[PDB]
Amino acid sequence: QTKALSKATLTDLPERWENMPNLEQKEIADNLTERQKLPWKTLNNEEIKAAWYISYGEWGPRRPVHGKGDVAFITKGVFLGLGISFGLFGLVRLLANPETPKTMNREWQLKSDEYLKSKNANPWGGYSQVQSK
Amino acid sequence: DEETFEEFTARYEKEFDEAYDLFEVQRVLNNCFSYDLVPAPAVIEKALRAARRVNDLPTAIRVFEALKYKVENEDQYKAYLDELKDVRQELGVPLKEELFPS
Amino acid sequence: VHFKDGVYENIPFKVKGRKTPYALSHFGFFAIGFAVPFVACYVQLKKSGAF
Amino acid sequence: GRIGESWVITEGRRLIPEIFQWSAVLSVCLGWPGAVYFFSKARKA
Amino acid sequence: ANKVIQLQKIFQSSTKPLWWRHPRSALYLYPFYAIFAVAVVTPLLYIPNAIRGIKAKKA
Amino acid sequence: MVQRWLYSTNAKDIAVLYFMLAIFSGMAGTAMSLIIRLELAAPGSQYLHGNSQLFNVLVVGHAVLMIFFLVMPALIGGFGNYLLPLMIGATDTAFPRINNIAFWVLPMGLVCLVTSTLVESGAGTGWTVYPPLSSIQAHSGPSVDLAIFALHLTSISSLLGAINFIVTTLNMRTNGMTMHKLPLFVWSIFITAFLLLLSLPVLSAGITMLLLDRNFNTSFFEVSGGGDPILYEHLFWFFGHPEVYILIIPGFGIISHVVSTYSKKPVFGEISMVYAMASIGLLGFLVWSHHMYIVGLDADTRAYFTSATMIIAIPTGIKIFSWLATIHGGSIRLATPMLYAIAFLFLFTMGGLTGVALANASLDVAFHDTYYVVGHFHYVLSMGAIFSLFAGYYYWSPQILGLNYNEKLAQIQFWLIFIGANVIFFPMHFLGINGMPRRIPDYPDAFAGWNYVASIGSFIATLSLFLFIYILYDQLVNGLNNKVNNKSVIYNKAPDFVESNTIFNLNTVKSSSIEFLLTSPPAVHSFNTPAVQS
Ligand code: HEA
Ligand code: HEA
Ligand SMILES: [Ca+2]
Ligand SMILES: [Cu+2]
Repeated sequence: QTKALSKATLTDLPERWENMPNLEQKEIADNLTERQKLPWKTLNNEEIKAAWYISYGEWGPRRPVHGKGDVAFITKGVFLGLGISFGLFGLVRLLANPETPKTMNREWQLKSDEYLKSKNANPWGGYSQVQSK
Repeated sequence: DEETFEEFTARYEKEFDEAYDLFEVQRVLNNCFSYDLVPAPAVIEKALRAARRVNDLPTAIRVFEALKYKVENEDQYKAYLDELKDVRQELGVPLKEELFPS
Repeated sequence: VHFKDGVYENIPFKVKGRKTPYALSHFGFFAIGFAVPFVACYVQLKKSGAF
Repeated sequence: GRIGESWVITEGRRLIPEIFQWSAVLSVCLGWPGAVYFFSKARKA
Repeated sequence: ANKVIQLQKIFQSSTKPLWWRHPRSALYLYPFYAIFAVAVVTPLLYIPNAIRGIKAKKA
Repeated sequence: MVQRWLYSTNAKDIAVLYFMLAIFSGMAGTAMSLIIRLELAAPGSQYLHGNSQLFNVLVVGHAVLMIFFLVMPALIGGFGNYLLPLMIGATDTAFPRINNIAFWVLPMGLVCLVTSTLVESGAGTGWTVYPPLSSIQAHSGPSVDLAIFALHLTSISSLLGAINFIVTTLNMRTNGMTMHKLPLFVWSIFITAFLLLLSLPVLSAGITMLLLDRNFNTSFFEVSGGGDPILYEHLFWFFGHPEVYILIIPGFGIISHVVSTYSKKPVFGEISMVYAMASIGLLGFLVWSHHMYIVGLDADTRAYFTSATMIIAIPTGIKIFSWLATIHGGSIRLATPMLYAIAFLFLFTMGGLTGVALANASLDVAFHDTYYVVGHFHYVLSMGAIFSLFAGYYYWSPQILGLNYNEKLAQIQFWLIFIGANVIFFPMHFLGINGMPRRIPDYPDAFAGWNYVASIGSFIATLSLFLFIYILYDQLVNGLNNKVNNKSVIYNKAPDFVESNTIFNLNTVKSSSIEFLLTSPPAVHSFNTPAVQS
């Protein structure tokens, strides 16, 4: 015999349900449980949206594992982490025995590759030992 | 070894009638939908009668979302919704689609 | 049962009741472990001589 | 019965893009040093 | 001489720790802590002589 | 306070002491690995002014500090002594003073190792401390003694803890837990306690033999006198392959829990998987000479030890097929331990495929002592055991320490380590198939290509560890507030499709084990009355 609720405390419940002072969450769940005992053609479709949302809405324990708008956050976190890893690597490379070994230039490596073709290196794969400026 | 579809639908038809609270019908529905095969119409109609008996309209909304995810087509879904339209006009339960249109 | 249960009372270090900041002894306990091999390198590099 | 539409043409309409998405994820997963070789000086870039 | 009941009495009738409950558990454990103190600190006083290479002289 | 952390007998205090020692020595080992990869960045002497001996002492400090001081005291020490008695409902372990000395022997092993690194040079030998390099004529000074003593101490620790484990799992089960109905992590600690007790004493025999041969003028391995340095390789590797299976059986026990609780369906065929675990445990004792394919054996030892090392592939195969079976057809909740678990099984099958490629003695003559092997085991150690460690921490520490972590921070930590460690350990197969040897501080300059990318990957991995340690700080000072906001995840399992968000609040956890139904951070005496079970 419990009649329907006010309009202006249930209009658009699934968006203000979490900014809710938490006492009235209880005194809006219980009267919906009370109103469900009627024949189901009695109920206006404003509460059937509200009764579905308190049970099956994406709130509380049905919150997603990550919200809408944080896969962007962790993609940006991954990419900034790669960037600062590259940067600290390139910084600490600037303190490491400041001379290069004499082989690592094109004034050594094409003499090496001429020596490999001089002694007939691999015909199938490459022998060209060039990797430096 | 294991169980025929017809005996399965004779088992859950009894198990939905043997419910007493909202934990139990929400348990028996979860147990009958987490099988390989989608349940027969006579099983989910006992499920709709059970969810009517325990005064919960949200699970009677959820039965159709559950079958819609369970079937492989939407022609099977329209077949289901004409197989049980008159029970959806006897109980008057709404589907999630026309109550939440996109 | 003589041992006080709590949330921060399953650890052998204080966090809350503290004069120093906690992050000091946190990152200190972990940075001493990170600086174990650098001290190892310093002592061996001076022992053979180059650093 | 075979209600309406056939069983792996609905599964075909499902998993045709999964083939290409799998090929993308494995071609990135295993073929990432190919870009290092492309931008390398072993190509004498 | 079958002292087990007289010792069960005082080993349950005390809230001193178990390595103190006996009467003569001073004569063991006062020398033992001194021997332990002179036993663990003396290896590690020799470690800066060991890291820098000074051996112990035969004199 | 001294009675609870220095005289302690409760299992949880000893377990978190194990854990903090493990993370201390783990970053102390990855600092060595960072110095190694910085020395291996470009050819020539880069940071270490020559001094190849120091490169060897850093390599073996990395190896010992990562195996005997992080993975073991973090898996069988920490997770073992914590979650064995709570998941079997035991009120403590049997033999608790054994557990306390099994912890406190380990800092003394750490002290012996780092004083070994500071006297003459350190053990410059290999983590396999193979003679006659490790004896007096090639390694003078007291360093290799102190390394052998460190390994003696961890032998004592994880033998006494294994005895403690086996009697408290054979004697302290609850009222309904028979042997078939154990959780799949206690079966893992059961089997590694077996392999520990059956594998540690041949190692202890071998290394005190080496200690006597260095220090007491004996001859077991000196060929000048009649010994053989291949008796040592047998005595080492008969321990050494059971060691690399006890480094991953508790990882299997962790991953089987993680995939079950995030698929929300039980593990497909649970006792075929305990049979698979026991089969890997037995058959790991019959394969030890696959590290010895090159030393000059028979033809048919290398025919037997190639078939027996590939019948290992079948129970591991059905474990991985069973994992993918129980992940097929579930509701996958993509949380941080689930990400770690699926990356575990993908990268572990990659390491297993390259391990079966190594397992052929016909082919291992093209791959022994090359970087193919170091790719094989850094795909199943840093991707098997370490990924299981991260999954276990991110899966159990909201229960244990009671404070949640920032979840999106945990997912960038996961993706950073999964990118960067794949980036370091993938070109090692390329260098090894091109012929790059192991344990060298300086390579030929045609190997300079794929070493730069690997040192970059190590920098990504070390910064992932720095992000993880900031996650630990944020958990330990803001985890109470990580409850009140939603920078975390609170409920391990989502509600099912038809139960709703009050029924789930009356049934807030749906677990197959006791460990989550306990009080967060649990009581000092859990289970005074015993946990009944059907
Ligand atoms: C546990 C085993 C383990 C792990 C994880 C690693 C990880 C790494 N290792 Fe390796 N390594 C070995 C065991 C391991 N290693 C062994 C046994 C050898 C053979 C030695 C020999 O040949 O004599 C070896 C040799 C070896 C080589 C071959 C060089 C040589 O043979 O001389 C290299 C070069 O790249 C290397 C570097 C690295 C790097 C950069 C990492 C990076 O992955 C480091 C980054 C890792 C992390 C960031 C892990 C997270 C840190 C934690 C502390 C976990 C915390 C989590 C919890 C507490 C839950 N180590
Ligand atoms: C976590 C530790 C760990 C694990 C689990 C393994 C697992 C395996 N390992 Fe390995 N290994 C090491 C740690 C480990 N290893 C270490 C530390 C070294 C170097 C030691 C040193 O320093 O010298 C080493 C080196 C090593 C060698 C010695 C070669 C050499 O040193 O030169 C061999 C030889 O047989 C080997 C093979 C295997 C095989 C066949 C497996 C198998 O268990 C893998 C099984 C998994 C699969 C096979 C994939 C999954 C299965 C399927 C998808 C089903 C179908 C698959 C098939 C039919 C193949 N590895
Ligand atoms: Ca170098
Ligand atoms: Cu092995």
